Amino acid sequence: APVTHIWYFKGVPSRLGYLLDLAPKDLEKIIYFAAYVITSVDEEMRHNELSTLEAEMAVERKAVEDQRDGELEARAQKLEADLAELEAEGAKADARRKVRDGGEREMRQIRDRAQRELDRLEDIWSTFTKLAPKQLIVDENLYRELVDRYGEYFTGAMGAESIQKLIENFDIDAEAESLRDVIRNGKGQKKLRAL
Amino acid sequence: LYRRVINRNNRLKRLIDLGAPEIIVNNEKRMLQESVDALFDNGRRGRP
Amino acid sequence: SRMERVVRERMTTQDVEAITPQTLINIRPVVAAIKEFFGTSQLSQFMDQ
Amino acid sequence: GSTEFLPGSLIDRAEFEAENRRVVAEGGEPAAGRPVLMGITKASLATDS
Amino acid sequence: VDPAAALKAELRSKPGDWYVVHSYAGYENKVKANLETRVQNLDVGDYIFQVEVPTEEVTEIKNGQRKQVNRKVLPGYILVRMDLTDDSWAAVRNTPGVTGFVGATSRPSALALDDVVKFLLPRG
DNA sequence: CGGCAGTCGCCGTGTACCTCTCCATGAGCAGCA
DNA sequence: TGCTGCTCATCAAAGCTGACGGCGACTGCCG
RNA sequence: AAGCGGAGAGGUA
Repeated sequence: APVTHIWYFKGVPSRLGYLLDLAPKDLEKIIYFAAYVITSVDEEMRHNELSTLEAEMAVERKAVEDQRDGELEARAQKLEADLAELEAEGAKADARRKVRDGGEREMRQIRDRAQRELDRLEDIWSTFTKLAPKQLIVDENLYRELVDRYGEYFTGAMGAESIQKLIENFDIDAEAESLRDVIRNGKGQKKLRAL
Repeated sequence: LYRRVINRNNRLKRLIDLGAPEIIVNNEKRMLQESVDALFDNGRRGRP
Repeated sequence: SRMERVVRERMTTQDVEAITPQTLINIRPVVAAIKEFFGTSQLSQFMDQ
Repeated sequence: GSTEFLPGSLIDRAEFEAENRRVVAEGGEPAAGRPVLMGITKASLATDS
Repeated sequence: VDPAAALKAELRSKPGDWYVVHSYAGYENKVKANLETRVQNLDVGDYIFQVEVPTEEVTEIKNGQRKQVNRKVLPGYILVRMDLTDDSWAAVRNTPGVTGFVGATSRPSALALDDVVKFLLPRG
């Protein structure tokens, strides 16, 4: 398996960071298998697929609401079960009215998973619409969701095998011209860092 | 320091020829990377 | 103190009614410490004669 | 300007004048430079070998 | 009926998830025995259910003679079916021989059922 | 956004010569008696 | 069935605490 | 025709 030379990674400054424009902490995470990194993403297939994917996500959220309404009606019946002897019988009101707070927790329960799935789908779609090369994705769950739903349209890995791809897919001329442009007409810490 | 590298490499190859799951194999690759980094410059990061 | 960890971790691995003090005491760390101090140290020095 | 030098660096004055005299031919854009005072530990590690 | 499918079903019946633990070479058997003893002594059997070390009988060649020697499938790795609780974590971690739990990033991960199956059928 | 001051890590710290000591272990696994 | 010769492995970690100046990345942090 | 590497301590100008 490919490895990296220690001299060009743990140096001051980190001469491998200046080349890929990454912070040394990110290199420390990626190289020793503690974070994922995407290397390339083709934008055309993503571009002409937005409508279908968002429609499918809307269908998935409708699937959530399908369970939502039934859960709401079941909760209503469960609360009516306790309400059957609430203000009409001789049962002490303490527990028979704290079951109302229990039912507040119950009605929040279904909306909990509902909002969980809503947020899940929203963040997945937003991340898939924001992906750019050299972005770190910790917490595998997100990466699994991305590689299952949007399995194509991007590539990402972990370790020195991905650093190799990042170095290979680097255009010296374009970066050099951009940096020279910045140092030519620029002001602030940007000029110092580009120099 | 050569011996540890050439032992860890052989263990990684044997474990990678058995169709082992991803987690174990990447843990082994991390250990190999640490071994090589300790060969070239010992104590630069972590514990010597 | 280094023998204490061994004696404390040896009692949770075997069967009771067979444990004896002659079975939980390992002498080697103490003699190793003594031999490492009296020789090969910075304050036990070769005499001037 | 058109002197292929990197601003903010230190170059020997002989090469500086040679480069300027070469660039003032077939065109012209002299570079701008200022004298610098350097220690004996920085000038020792900035040699040409 | 495929034996692997039956084993997969019987494992799906068992509670908990499977996890991997890194240990030292030449310690697997003693680590297993000590793990079982510490589990039975601490009454943590409600968390730790099984401890197993896959092994295969490989034909070792001694001077041209083939003899079946048991060699571990995963050198220094053991598998335990359990639930991730703090007490169980501490109990399994502080056992003599255990160095740590192999897993992605920081939180240990659970093996898929197929991977566990592929390392349990009688093959040696 | 825009600076910013304290912090944390790494670099260096005289030359030549003489004499003496010490340098891994613990468990495991055969091989006998 | 128990002394004793032959063999092998680097993942260890509870201990450590009396240097001091120069220089730069940087990083959380405040405005 | 056949070897000689590390660590620690004390001294001399």
